[PDB]
Amino acid sequence: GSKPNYALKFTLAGHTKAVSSVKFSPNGEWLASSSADKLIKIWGAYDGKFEKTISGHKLGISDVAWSSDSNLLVSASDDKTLKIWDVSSGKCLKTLKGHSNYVFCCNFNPQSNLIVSGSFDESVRIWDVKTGKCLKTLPAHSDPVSAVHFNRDGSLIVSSSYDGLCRIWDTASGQCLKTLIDDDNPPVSFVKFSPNGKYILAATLDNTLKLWDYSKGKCLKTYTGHKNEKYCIFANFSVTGGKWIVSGSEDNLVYIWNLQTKEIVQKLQGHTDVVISTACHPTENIIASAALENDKTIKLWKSDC
Ligand SMILES: COC(=O)N(CCCCc1nc(CO)c[nH]1)Cc1ccccc1
Repeated sequence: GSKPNYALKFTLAGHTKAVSSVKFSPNGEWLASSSADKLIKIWGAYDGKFEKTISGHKLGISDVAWSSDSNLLVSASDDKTLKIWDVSSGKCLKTLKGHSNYVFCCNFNPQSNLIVSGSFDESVRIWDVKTGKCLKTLPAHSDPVSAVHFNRDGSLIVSSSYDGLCRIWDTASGQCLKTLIDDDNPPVSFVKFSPNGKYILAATLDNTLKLWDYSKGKCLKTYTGHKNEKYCIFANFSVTGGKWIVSGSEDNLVYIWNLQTKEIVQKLQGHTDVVISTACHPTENIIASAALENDKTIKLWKSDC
């Protein structure tokens, strides 16, 4: 109960370069993986069964995100585009063009009528899904944008940058609501809202995770013990069993913390390169983890708690 007991169930091989992200569909039936090999792969969430490859990007992919109804994906690519995909058909519906450098991060709003993107071009863009047109270009940061995420009602966007800032944006106007983290340094490598939209989980490249109260703009919790000085490693709120914080690490482990106590409650051993990305199953106590170039595999882990 008080600790999870995640154990390896499946290893998913198929990517020929570093995996860049993994995401479970909201309906829980699929895992989507993006890679430097320019491919998206779709896997059975429960049995890790390879479903299909989705291809079309001309260069490597840094991120993929699911629509709310689990019917679409958006990918962010070094080819300076995002692509919206129909998962069923595997077809590119739209190519989102406007970024002037690598597109690093992406997400749909809960309504799934918008996509938010972050680029090496230091901008955040908001896209209309239906038309594939850019609605707003936000001069968000003074260095590459590491993460973008909408809160639970779609009214807010949180961004992070190598400029060391975390900023929250009014979706409707694109105007800045507050700069949460305002330090020269270190680089903010990842941010996302908590499921209730009250808190922001932020990674910094000083081996630190911080849980911020958005309203008060104050740090509540710090999570340490893992290695993170180079890569934009995802972090998750695990909510299906015990309330954990989950992250990859440059020491090739998955770290699990107790959200409240900040104690490490498990380290998952198995990968042979940096764990860049972790995802938590929406219903079951299942973690997916993905590793860089030496490894190029995705691991599915299952816990009783
Ligand atoms: C600093 O850049 C990186 O973290 N990577 C890892 C892959 C992308 C991971 C990623 N996190 C996010 C956080 O929003 C989006 N995408 C790029 C990379 C790929 C392959 C080899 C070396 C570096």
